[PDB]
Amino acid sequence: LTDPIADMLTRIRNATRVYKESTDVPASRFKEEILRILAREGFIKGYERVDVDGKPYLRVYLKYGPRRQGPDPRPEQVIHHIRRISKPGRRVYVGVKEIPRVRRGLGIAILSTSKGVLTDREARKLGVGGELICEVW
Amino acid sequence: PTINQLVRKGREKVRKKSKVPALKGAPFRRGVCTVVRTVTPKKPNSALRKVAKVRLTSGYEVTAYIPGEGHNLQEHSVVLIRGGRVKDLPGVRYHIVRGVYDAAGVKDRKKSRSKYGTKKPK
Amino acid sequence: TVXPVXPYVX
RNA sequence: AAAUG
RNA sequence: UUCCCGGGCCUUGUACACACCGCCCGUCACGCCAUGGGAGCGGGCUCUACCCGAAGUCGCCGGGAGCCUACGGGCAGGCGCCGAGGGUAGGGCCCGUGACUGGGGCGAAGUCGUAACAAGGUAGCUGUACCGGAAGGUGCGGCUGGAU
RNA sequence: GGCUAAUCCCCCAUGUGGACCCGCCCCUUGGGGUGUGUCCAAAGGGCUUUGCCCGCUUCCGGAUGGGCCCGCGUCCCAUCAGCUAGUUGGUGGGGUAAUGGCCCACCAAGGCGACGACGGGUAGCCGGUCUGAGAGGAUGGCCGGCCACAGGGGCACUGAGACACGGGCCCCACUCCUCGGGAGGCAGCAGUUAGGAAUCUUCCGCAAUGGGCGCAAGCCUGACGGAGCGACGCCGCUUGGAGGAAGAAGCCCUUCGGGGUGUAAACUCCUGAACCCGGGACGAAACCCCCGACGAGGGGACUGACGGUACCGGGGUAAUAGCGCCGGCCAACUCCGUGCCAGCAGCCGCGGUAAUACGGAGGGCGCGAGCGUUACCCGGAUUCACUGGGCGUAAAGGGCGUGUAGGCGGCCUGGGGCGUCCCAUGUGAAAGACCACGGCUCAACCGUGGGGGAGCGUGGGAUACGCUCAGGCUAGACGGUGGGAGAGGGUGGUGGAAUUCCCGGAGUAGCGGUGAAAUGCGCAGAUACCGGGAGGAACGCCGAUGGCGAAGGCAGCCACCUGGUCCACCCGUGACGCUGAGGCGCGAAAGCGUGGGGAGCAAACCGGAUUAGAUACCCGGGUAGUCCACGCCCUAAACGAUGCGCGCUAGGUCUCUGGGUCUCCUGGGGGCCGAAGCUAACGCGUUAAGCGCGCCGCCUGGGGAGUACGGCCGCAAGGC
Ligand SMILES: [Mg+2]
Ligand SMILES: [Mg+2]
Ligand SMILES: [Mg+2]
Ligand SMILES: [Mg+2]
Ligand SMILES: [Mg+2]
Ligand SMILES: [Mg+2]
Ligand SMILES: [Mg+2]
Ligand SMILES: [Mg+2]
Ligand SMILES: [Mg+2]
Ligand SMILES: [Mg+2]
Ligand SMILES: [Mg+2]
Ligand SMILES: [Mg+2]
Ligand SMILES: [Mg+2]
Ligand SMILES: [Mg+2]
Ligand SMILES: [Mg+2]
Ligand SMILES: [Mg+2]
Ligand SMILES: [Mg+2]
Ligand SMILES: [Mg+2]
Ligand SMILES: [Mg+2]
Ligand SMILES: [Mg+2]
Ligand SMILES: [Mg+2]
Ligand SMILES: [Mg+2]
Ligand SMILES: [Mg+2]
Ligand SMILES: [Mg+2]
Ligand SMILES: [Mg+2]
Ligand SMILES: [Mg+2]
Ligand SMILES: [Mg+2]
Ligand SMILES: [Mg+2]
Ligand SMILES: [Mg+2]
Ligand SMILES: [Mg+2]
Ligand SMILES: [Mg+2]
Ligand SMILES: [Mg+2]
Ligand SMILES: [Mg+2]
Ligand SMILES: [Mg+2]
Ligand SMILES: [Mg+2]
Ligand SMILES: [Mg+2]
Ligand SMILES: [Mg+2]
Ligand SMILES: [Mg+2]
Ligand SMILES: [Mg+2]
Ligand SMILES: [Mg+2]
Ligand SMILES: [Mg+2]
Ligand SMILES: [Mg+2]
Ligand SMILES: [Mg+2]
Ligand SMILES: [Mg+2]
Ligand SMILES: [Mg+2]
Ligand SMILES: [Mg+2]
Ligand SMILES: [Mg+2]
Ligand SMILES: [Mg+2]
Ligand SMILES: [Mg+2]
Ligand SMILES: [Mg+2]
Ligand SMILES: [Mg+2]
Ligand SMILES: [Mg+2]
Ligand SMILES: [Mg+2]
Ligand SMILES: [Mg+2]
Ligand SMILES: [Mg+2]
Ligand SMILES: [Mg+2]
Ligand SMILES: [Mg+2]
Ligand SMILES: [Mg+2]
Ligand SMILES: [Mg+2]
Ligand SMILES: [Mg+2]
Ligand SMILES: [Mg+2]
Ligand SMILES: [Mg+2]
Ligand SMILES: [Mg+2]
Ligand SMILES: [Mg+2]
Ligand SMILES: [Mg+2]
Ligand SMILES: [Mg+2]
Ligand SMILES: [Mg+2]
Ligand SMILES: [Mg+2]
Ligand SMILES: [Mg+2]
Ligand SMILES: [Mg+2]
Ligand SMILES: [Mg+2]
Ligand SMILES: [Mg+2]
Ligand SMILES: [Mg+2]
Ligand SMILES: [Mg+2]
Ligand SMILES: [Mg+2]
Ligand SMILES: [Mg+2]
Ligand SMILES: [Mg+2]
Ligand SMILES: [Mg+2]
Ligand SMILES: [Mg+2]
Ligand SMILES: [Mg+2]
Ligand SMILES: [Mg+2]
Ligand SMILES: [Mg+2]
Ligand SMILES: [Mg+2]
Ligand SMILES: [Mg+2]
Ligand SMILES: [Mg+2]
Ligand SMILES: [Mg+2]
Ligand SMILES: [Mg+2]
Ligand SMILES: [Mg+2]
Ligand SMILES: [Mg+2]
Ligand SMILES: [Mg+2]
Ligand SMILES: [Mg+2]
Ligand SMILES: [Mg+2]
Ligand SMILES: [Mg+2]
Ligand SMILES: [Mg+2]
Ligand SMILES: [Mg+2]
Ligand SMILES: [Mg+2]
Ligand SMILES: [Mg+2]
Ligand SMILES: [Mg+2]
Ligand SMILES: [Mg+2]
Ligand SMILES: [Mg+2]
Ligand SMILES: [Mg+2]
Ligand SMILES: [Mg+2]
Ligand SMILES: [Mg+2]
Ligand SMILES: [Mg+2]
Ligand SMILES: [Mg+2]
Ligand SMILES: [Mg+2]
Ligand SMILES: [Mg+2]
Ligand SMILES: [Mg+2]
Ligand SMILES: [Mg+2]
Ligand SMILES: [Mg+2]
Ligand SMILES: [Mg+2]
Ligand SMILES: [Mg+2]
Ligand SMILES: [Mg+2]
Ligand SMILES: [Mg+2]
Ligand SMILES: [Mg+2]
Ligand SMILES: [Mg+2]
Ligand SMILES: [Mg+2]
Ligand SMILES: [Mg+2]
Ligand SMILES: [Mg+2]
Ligand SMILES: [Mg+2]
Ligand SMILES: [Mg+2]
Ligand SMILES: [Mg+2]
Ligand SMILES: [Mg+2]
Ligand SMILES: [Mg+2]
Ligand SMILES: [Mg+2]
Ligand SMILES: [Mg+2]
Ligand SMILES: [Mg+2]
Ligand SMILES: [Mg+2]
Ligand SMILES: [Mg+2]
Ligand SMILES: [Mg+2]
Ligand SMILES: [Mg+2]
Ligand SMILES: [Mg+2]
Ligand SMILES: [Mg+2]
Repeated sequence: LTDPIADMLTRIRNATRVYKESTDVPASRFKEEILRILAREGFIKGYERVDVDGKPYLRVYLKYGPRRQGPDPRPEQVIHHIRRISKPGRRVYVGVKEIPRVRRGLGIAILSTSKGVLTDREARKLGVGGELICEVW
Repeated sequence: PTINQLVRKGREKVRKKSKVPALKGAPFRRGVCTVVRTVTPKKPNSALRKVAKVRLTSGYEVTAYIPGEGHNLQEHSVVLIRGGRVKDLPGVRYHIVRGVYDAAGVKDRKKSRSKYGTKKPK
Repeated sequence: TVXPVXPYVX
């Protein structure tokens, strides 16, 4: 498994599309910091540290919209879209002035900085850039 | 392609093949007719179209079309040509410019006469 | 480029 | 078994 | 109700749709264009070795011998190294061109057959091999992109 | 051959200082400072004249213009893959302003290259310019910056500076002038000529700015400031404006009634481009003169090429319009002529007698001193895809492994701070661009300010992610112990069924074969039958939709050597991993070499039928080959037409092989139908073609063509 971060992102993305209540990913303090923003910005209810067969995981509690009417009752998503930017193949870094605006404010851009894991909103405030981790909406 | 491969091999910029090779850069080019005859075209047309084998100043020889109805062009006539082909006559890739050198304008022409090199009438 | 006798050569 | 327009 | 002519419904194949009186393949004949090969021929560039070698700076000499003096020197003059290029010989790359030759493209109301698309009337296609006016055929193994 | 001056040249002196050698101090590449030895300067001319002005001489610093060196950036071909003897380094020296193999002697044997050396092709490079949503592409003319060249080449002289466009030498080619040769060098400004599709006046002035020399008046300036030609480009302006019929004539259409040009004109009034007449510049105030001081400062004067021009006044004539298109894209429609002719054409396509597509005409559309065409660049082309594509069947997964480089990589704690991020700071000339103001009556053009950014030097800071060093971990990976299934591979051995031939026996008139036949075999005793021999090759039933292998591919049975692999237990190592350009290996059939072998079968080849033919299909023969050993060849519908590893996203059912408590649960294989999702559809779907990350390979319209040339491989066939 080459990229842990994409894995997680995709674990989630995969999970929301059949609407699992939750889904666990292997634990990492950096995976947490990202997950932290994912909940605090309200893309998830939240997460909690767990263990399976003695193995550290981060169970992520998934969030969805109201049931719908019509021939397809399947609800809207909270996370419509979550995809990696920076990758191990091509690392992506932005400077402050280069930090993008996701879906015109409607979504966020997570990025790792020398001042912790932040949002696009958050970085432009603290006045820093960093490895653009991913984009969510 | 992976990003790595792109760093390695990169994208191959497409190149452009001129459709007017004999011109050698230039807009038009002077020449003399060696043969002046008529050629029947390819399907589904039928005609006897007016052409000249023409020897360029680049010491080349191209087959070139003679526009208009009727012409004063003959063997040894000095002529000026321009780009653009005639789809029905394979091998004709250049047009004669009427109203230049021993190439006359089209007698009695009234419509779009700039193209056919005819001076403004009565 | 020699023609039948035309002073033009090409 | 047995061609073509 | 097997066959021949025509028709109905369901199904299957199709490269047909001007709809099977459909499509379509190769040689061979003719015309045109471009390209390869070719005894060679012409040019451009280029590399190696050697011969000769201007001007010119550098170096030696300046004496059987000139001039100057400021003469333990200078200048003329002589030798030398290198040196533009010239010459001889032998190579490398590129371009043009050549009796003839190979297939290719186009042209077309030509000649031969009918290989393929319907089980296309021997399922097709395939790598290879041999053979044949030509499509092609046949052997061995492979594929289904075939059987219904 | 001889005379002579100087700011020309030399010697002695002088020595603030400087140059050099040696010692020492600070420094740190040859930067400063000392000490001793020794070595070096010089030029006078002016006026009004016991003084100031221009010169000269040595040294020190500034300023400006440079030389050299370094980091990073800079086009196409790998069908250019190897390159190098001053080559790479050292020693000593030569040379220069100065470092350096720049040059020399010598010594060592080095230097460069898939991060593309060497070679070939193409190009002067940048500010910028063009296009573009941007990213990017294309381009480098004019103006600014650097370089390079001055007919082709070599050279050095002088000099602060040159190896010097209008300086010098020598060789070459060429042309010129009248026998010894003397001559030239417009890629300065004009002009000629050639070439070409094409590219200007042998103009005007030093008035301005700017340069050289001069104490200064001034002299020179084809830099320049203006003028000339060219719609070449952009920008401004004109050929008029108000009125004028239910509407002239003419022409076009027509349903014969009318419809159109068209308020268009004619005609009316109003204006007044051009042209006349007068006045008429800004650009030009400095140097110079005057007082003071030849300074500060104040006052005088001089000069304008463009130019009698712009511009400002007075008068004042209705005063040029053309080009492209009107089938669709694409705005513009009707008559006639023509009849696949003449012709149009950017693509689809028009023309064969009623053509909105050809040629004319009426009418219409579009732009307008221009409109079109040709050429080229960017665009549309997300059609090289970074932004921003793809590969089951559309072009595209390498026939399959193994692995070098490379790219990429789990969890935790810390050190460094390289990437990364922030801040300060320097740089990023000017012109151009952008915003705002402003000046020519606007505009084009031109001034003045403002906003800057990428990128790089420096200083500081941060530490999540990437990196790196260091410490631990067990989830990846790999081992241990035990156990399994299987046509996995290699060698050898060996068993039966059948075909064939041969011998024997018995037996007789046909057998064979096809659609039907014939050729063939058969009284010389065939076929059919019995017994015995010889020999080669393939292994029936089991047998499956099954199993094994990375692929090719592997099947009677035995033994031996040997690979892959699944399971259980949870023992060991502690990220040891994934992928993988090259490299290496393997690779069905056919084919090739040298020996065997040869029963059945069977390309080629003979014959018999069919047929118009039948170089086929069908029948009777039959050679290679098929078999074995060794060595080659290296192809394929080498296919799942689907590269490999990992994580993640319903299940239902069939089956093969394991472990469990055996209803069933759990691993690893093989199928089927299907959630979500994908897909152009067909179909795919935990055996993905779904969702994602890593790495490799590959595609970029059809044909030409897997052809040619080159190169490598091969005996060849032929492969890449
Ligand atoms: Mg026709
Ligand atoms: Mg036609
Ligand atoms: Mg016209
Ligand atoms: Mg037929
Ligand atoms: Mg025929
Ligand atoms: Mg019937
Ligand atoms: Mg019925
Ligand atoms: Mg049917
Ligand atoms: Mg159908
Ligand atoms: Mg030829
Ligand atoms: Mg040839
Ligand atoms: Mg010799
Ligand atoms: Mg010599
Ligand atoms: Mg002497
Ligand atoms: Mg030489
Ligand atoms: Mg030579
Ligand atoms: Mg010579
Ligand atoms: Mg040639
Ligand atoms: Mg040749
Ligand atoms: Mg066939
Ligand atoms: Mg057929
Ligand atoms: Mg047949
Ligand atoms: Mg057939
Ligand atoms: Mg078929
Ligand atoms: Mg075959
Ligand atoms: Mg045959
Ligand atoms: Mg024959
Ligand atoms: Mg077969
Ligand atoms: Mg089929
Ligand atoms: Mg004297
Ligand atoms: Mg002295
Ligand atoms: Mg040497
Ligand atoms: Mg040295
Ligand atoms: Mg030295
Ligand atoms: Mg050297
Ligand atoms: Mg040596
Ligand atoms: Mg050039
Ligand atoms: Mg150049
Ligand atoms: Mg593009
Ligand atoms: Mg320029
Ligand atoms: Mg320039
Ligand atoms: Mg030169
Ligand atoms: Mg020269
Ligand atoms: Mg010249
Ligand atoms: Mg010269
Ligand atoms: Mg001087
Ligand atoms: Mg000069
Ligand atoms: Mg010179
Ligand atoms: Mg020079
Ligand atoms: Mg000159
Ligand atoms: Mg002259
Ligand atoms: Mg000139
Ligand atoms: Mg001229
Ligand atoms: Mg000419
Ligand atoms: Mg001019
Ligand atoms: Mg002046
Ligand atoms: Mg001046
Ligand atoms: Mg002059
Ligand atoms: Mg003009
Ligand atoms: Mg009017
Ligand atoms: Mg009326
Ligand atoms: Mg009317
Ligand atoms: Mg009328
Ligand atoms: Mg009518
Ligand atoms: Mg009327
Ligand atoms: Mg003035
Ligand atoms: Mg006075
Ligand atoms: Mg006047
Ligand atoms: Mg007036
Ligand atoms: Mg009047
Ligand atoms: Mg008028
Ligand atoms: Mg137009
Ligand atoms: Mg248009
Ligand atoms: Mg229209
Ligand atoms: Mg006619
Ligand atoms: Mg037309
Ligand atoms: Mg008709
Ligand atoms: Mg008509
Ligand atoms: Mg018309
Ligand atoms: Mg048209
Ligand atoms: Mg205009
Ligand atoms: Mg284009
Ligand atoms: Mg674009
Ligand atoms: Mg992409
Ligand atoms: Mg595509
Ligand atoms: Mg393939
Ligand atoms: Mg291969
Ligand atoms: Mg590695
Ligand atoms: Mg790494
Ligand atoms: Mg990592
Ligand atoms: Mg750092
Ligand atoms: Mg600037
Ligand atoms: Mg204004
Ligand atoms: Mg400005
Ligand atoms: Mg460690
Ligand atoms: Mg074991
Ligand atoms: Mg036999
Ligand atoms: Mg017997
Ligand atoms: Mg085994
Ligand atoms: Mg353990
Ligand atoms: Mg341990
Ligand atoms: Mg591997
Ligand atoms: Mg093989
Ligand atoms: Mg074989
Ligand atoms: Mg053979
Ligand atoms: Mg053999
Ligand atoms: Mg043999
Ligand atoms: Mg026969
Ligand atoms: Mg036969
Ligand atoms: Mg037979
Ligand atoms: Mg036989
Ligand atoms: Mg045989
Ligand atoms: Mg298969
Ligand atoms: Mg295909
Ligand atoms: Mg592979
Ligand atoms: Mg494959
Ligand atoms: Mg298997
Ligand atoms: Mg399964
Ligand atoms: Mg199973
Ligand atoms: Mg399915
Ligand atoms: Mg569905
Ligand atoms: Mg499943
Ligand atoms: Mg399934
Ligand atoms: Mg697909
Ligand atoms: Mg393309
Ligand atoms: Mg093509
Ligand atoms: Mg092509
Ligand atoms: Mg081939
Ligand atoms: Mg080949
Ligand atoms: Mg070849
Ligand atoms: Mg052979
Ligand atoms: Mg062969
Ligand atoms: Mg291949």
